[PDB]
Amino acid sequence: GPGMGASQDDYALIHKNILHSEDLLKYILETSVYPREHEQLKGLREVTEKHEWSSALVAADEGLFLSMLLKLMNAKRTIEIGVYTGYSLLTTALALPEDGKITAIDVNKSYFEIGLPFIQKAGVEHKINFIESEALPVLDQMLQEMKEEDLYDFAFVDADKPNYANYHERLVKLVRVGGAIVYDNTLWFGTVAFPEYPGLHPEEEECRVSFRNLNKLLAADPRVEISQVSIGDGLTICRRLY
Amino acid sequence: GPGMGASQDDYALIHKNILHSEDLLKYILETSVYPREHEQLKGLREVTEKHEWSSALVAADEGLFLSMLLKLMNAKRTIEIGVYTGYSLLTTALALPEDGKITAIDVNKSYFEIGLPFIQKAGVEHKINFIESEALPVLDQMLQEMKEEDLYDFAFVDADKPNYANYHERLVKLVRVGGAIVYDNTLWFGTVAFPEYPGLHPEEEECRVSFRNLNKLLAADPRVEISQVSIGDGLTICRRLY
Ligand SMILES: Nc1ncnc2c1ncn2[C@@H]1O[C@H](CSCC[C@H](N)C(=O)O)[C@@H](O)[C@H]1O
Ligand SMILES: Nc1ncnc2c1ncn2[C@@H]1O[C@H](CSCC[C@H](N)C(=O)O)[C@@H](O)[C@H]1O
Ligand SMILES: [Mg+2]
Ligand SMILES: [Mg+2]
Repeated sequence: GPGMGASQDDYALIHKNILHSEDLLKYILETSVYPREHEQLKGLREVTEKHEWSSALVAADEGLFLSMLLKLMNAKRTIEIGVYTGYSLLTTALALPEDGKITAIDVNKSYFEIGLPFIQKAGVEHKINFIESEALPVLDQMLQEMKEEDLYDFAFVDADKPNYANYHERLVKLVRVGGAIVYDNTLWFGTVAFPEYPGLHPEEEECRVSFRNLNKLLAADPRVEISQVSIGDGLTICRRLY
Repeated sequence: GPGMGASQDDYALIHKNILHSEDLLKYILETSVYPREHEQLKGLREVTEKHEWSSALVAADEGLFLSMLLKLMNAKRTIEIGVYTGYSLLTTALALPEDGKITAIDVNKSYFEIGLPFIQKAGVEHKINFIESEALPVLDQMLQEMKEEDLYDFAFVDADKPNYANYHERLVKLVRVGGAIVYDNTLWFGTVAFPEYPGLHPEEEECRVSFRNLNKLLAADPRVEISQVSIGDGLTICRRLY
């Protein structure tokens, strides 16, 4: 409608955690994450923590885990769907080798412009091709243009959660055999464990439903092998088998 | 501990979880783990769940994650410290290529023999060189014989938890540059988040203190990059930089 959309202040889940206690998550961040966090990632996180959609920001411990995965698999060409202010994007660009290439897709370039100065200061702007667009049309055009030699090593999916199953049908063809697709937020604040969950915002309830469907679909999908990981808000790593 | 020491019934922490919802952990297992668990892994887990040291068994969602890491990094030669009934060992042997090789070290061969029939029926016993011994003498001899061309790609450390920092000093020389060292249980039931934690068996208290010291050590160690991951009982992935 012409009015203002829902704000995260209208959401019921934003103060929820999947870990046992706030103290345990704080321990992980202070002990194992902040001492290992790039100065420009720390700056980007601190600005984003103030932003109207801060609850969408990828967790910082999850960021270091994505970095580790990219380095262990020697990824060099990646795609990111859902950029926001650029925390996972800057994480990825810092992790890739100097000639690494990232295709980054978001509908909102104004969000990306918040993180862009941090990306520039980190020296990794040259690795990023930012596409201001809804992701599905971009992915569908890639299916017509891209050749086998151009396939992606790694995909991070963190945009509009109800569309994940649709993204999957494209990305399992756009990531190479043996490549990885990582879907963020697949435990959705712990709500996926319940067939009914009271008092959610309609937009939060739509994601509870879509993630329960997606988690079943990925578990049954013979094109990939999976690992669901209780880090951050949950993520699911998919490895393409054929 | 399972190696030696007090019995499991003497411990306080065995039923505690790092996730705040038992429903959520069951959801992950029922949705994303059991449908993807090898038949022989299922049988080995079911017998081990009845064993007197069942609390030491690696979590099954953690197992799929270790498998994913091994495949994405194209591991071919690995070392395991702490075998118990062999769940992580079988997971690793199933993940590796057909000519992959595992060095498996445990003080108690009788535990390994509980799992061996499942490993044999899975057809991957041939990848495993089991060494019945304390781990520290084995690693010290390996530093005596190890050639650069034979460095391990991957190490899983899951044995006697107070010795991890000692294991680390050898493993950062026995794993290749860019190889991974994974330390299991680094969140120790969540107790690491507290400077004091009443109500623990003395062996459990010793691990709380040792993991608190280890987590600081790894976060400050310039020889590796790290990611601490809140899966299972917590684990820390280390990547050797030089
Ligand atoms: N259909 C769509 N196509 C592309 N981007 C979309 C989209 N729908 C929503 N988005 C974008 O997806 C982003 C999700 S938040 C992304 C978080 C970010 N990856 C981080 O590391 O913090 C938002 O910026 C939103 O604008
Ligand atoms: N000093 C030591 N050297 C080698 N093994 C040891 C050891 N101290 C204890 N252990 C062994 O380490 C094991 C820890 S439990 C290991 C769990 C196993 N990796 C799994 O996947 O389930 C026990 O079997 C114990 O016997
Ligand atoms: Mg997210
Ligand atoms: Mg363990």
